[PDB]
Amino acid sequence: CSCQEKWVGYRCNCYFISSEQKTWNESRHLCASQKSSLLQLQNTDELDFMSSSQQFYWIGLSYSEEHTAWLWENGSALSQYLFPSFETFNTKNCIAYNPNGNALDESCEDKNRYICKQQLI
Amino acid sequence: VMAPRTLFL
Amino acid sequence: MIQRTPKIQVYSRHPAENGKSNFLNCYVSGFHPSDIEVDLLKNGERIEKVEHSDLSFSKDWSFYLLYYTEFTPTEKDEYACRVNHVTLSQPKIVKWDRDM
Amino acid sequence: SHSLKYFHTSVSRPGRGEPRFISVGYVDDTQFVRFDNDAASPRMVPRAPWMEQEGSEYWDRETRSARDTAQIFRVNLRTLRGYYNQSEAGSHTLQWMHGCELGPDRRFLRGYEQFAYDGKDYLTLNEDLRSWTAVDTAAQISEQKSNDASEAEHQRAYLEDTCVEWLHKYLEKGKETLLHLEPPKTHVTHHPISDHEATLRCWALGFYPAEITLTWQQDGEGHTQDTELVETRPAGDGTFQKWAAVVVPSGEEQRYTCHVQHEGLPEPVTLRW
Amino acid sequence: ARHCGHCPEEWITYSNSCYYIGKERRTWEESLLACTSKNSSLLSIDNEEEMKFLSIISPSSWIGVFRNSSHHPWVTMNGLAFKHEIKAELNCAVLQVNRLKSAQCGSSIIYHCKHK
Repeated sequence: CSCQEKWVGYRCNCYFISSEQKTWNESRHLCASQKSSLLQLQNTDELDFMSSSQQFYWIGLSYSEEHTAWLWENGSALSQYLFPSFETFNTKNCIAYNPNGNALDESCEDKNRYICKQQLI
Repeated sequence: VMAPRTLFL
Repeated sequence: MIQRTPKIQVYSRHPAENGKSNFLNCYVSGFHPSDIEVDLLKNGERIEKVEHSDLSFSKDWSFYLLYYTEFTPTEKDEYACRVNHVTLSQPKIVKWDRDM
Repeated sequence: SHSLKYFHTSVSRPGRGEPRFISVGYVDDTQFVRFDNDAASPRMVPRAPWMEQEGSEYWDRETRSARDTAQIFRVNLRTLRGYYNQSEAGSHTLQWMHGCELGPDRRFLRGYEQFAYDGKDYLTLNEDLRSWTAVDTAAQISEQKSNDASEAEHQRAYLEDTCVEWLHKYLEKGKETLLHLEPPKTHVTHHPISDHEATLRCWALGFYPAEITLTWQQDGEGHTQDTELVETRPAGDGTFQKWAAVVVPSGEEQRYTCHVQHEGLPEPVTLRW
Repeated sequence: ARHCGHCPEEWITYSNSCYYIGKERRTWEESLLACTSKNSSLLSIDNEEEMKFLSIISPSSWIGVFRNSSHHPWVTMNGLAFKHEIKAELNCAVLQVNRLKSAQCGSSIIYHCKHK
């Protein structure tokens, strides 16, 4: 297991925490061009080292109208006890995580800090 | 400048 | 849940001289629920271009706003401010006496 | 004395999404910068003409905080509503206020910081700026959430260092107006009530340090019976007004004399009418 | 449940060097001890670009930079003259939001450990 230079490495994952403020749309592509996905969460401990952090980060999660529900990048289920207000998020708007557990449903055309994610071989 | 950091209550 | 009651002061920015340019002020103070409304009235008619100060709170969390406009005082013209808020069971219209 | 007081207000709107978040920074008694997510500019803007020549570097870095502060406060306005087991369709207010003060020596004199949930003080940074104190008997959680994760240290930093430094950086930029002591234009106005009673009102006009103290005193020692006083009010251009009144026996008004205690004046002026 | 083989389990890898993230309130002395009880050193700052990173990870930390008395030059562990700007009875430095500050060595702060 090893990572890229400006990248941080936890449990054989390469994480890219953002310097800049960008669109939800834009950030996805920007992860893609650096061969990673927009942060899909496992659980609370998958960003433990970043506990303190006070910034808010874009995550790879949208609401499409196949399932009338929140699905990830891959299209997997949202753990209905990861985000407590999962039945509150405005569908028009996008989610934004913070390693204190909290989420913010927010205007997708808005500009936030963001995380990319890599993994195994 | 304002405080660079707040509290999570 | 505190509900503080707004203290209204209505005044002229400079000594009330007739004919010459002046500013009319309404300064509400010491109230806490933020959703307050203010209007300045020429002969009972609300003036449209009223400008307000950016919301700020004092030492005790009570709020204060300032409301001004260009005008011209006269002998036969009487100006007044009117504040509608969450504590007042009905709006409170306080008149501008040139000596206050 | 000089201060760099900031004022943050967040109001939760169930029918909208984002809560209304407003910021205002104060050098002594001038609001110079503000922030509002409701305007057609969700960035930090200048009010006082002496910030106009400040570049991007600064504004981006302050908007960075404002915006972020709103998001962190959004979450508290939800976290707090949990603690209080409050109805989700209620309007609520969370206010944050912090300030650093200089003194005679011109370096750090004292600091402070506190939070408040709907008009009731919620949290307060101690005089020693090292540990948070729970105000309301339901704040203990937010206390121990912050005491444990060393946040005081970061405020001890801003207050004793960052705030301090920028006060001095701002005062050098507004030197010619912020440090320009303005004396109050003082006169007495006569007003009758009946034949046996009348009101003498002592006027103060246009003074820039806001703190003032008007007094009514009779031919010497000076009583304060049937006196009246008002809230020091702002001009509208960045000065201050205040008047002091008293009920006086019609005919012999000279018996009562007025005194003005102000910082800008050399002499506490006497007024006669 | 596999982690990197060049560092311990709950550790993070940035630039050829592992880190330990604190979450514990301890004193400079102890902070140096605890790190050395883990085969590594106390957090040293290399570049003014590691520094931006290190604040987005965890914002307060003791750094391997101290004075002896109030008036001596600031020194690393190596005993080398420290080459970064660092701001009465305070003698150990801390990292706080992308600047280095002087702190009371008895203050109970968070420590991060660093490798090679």
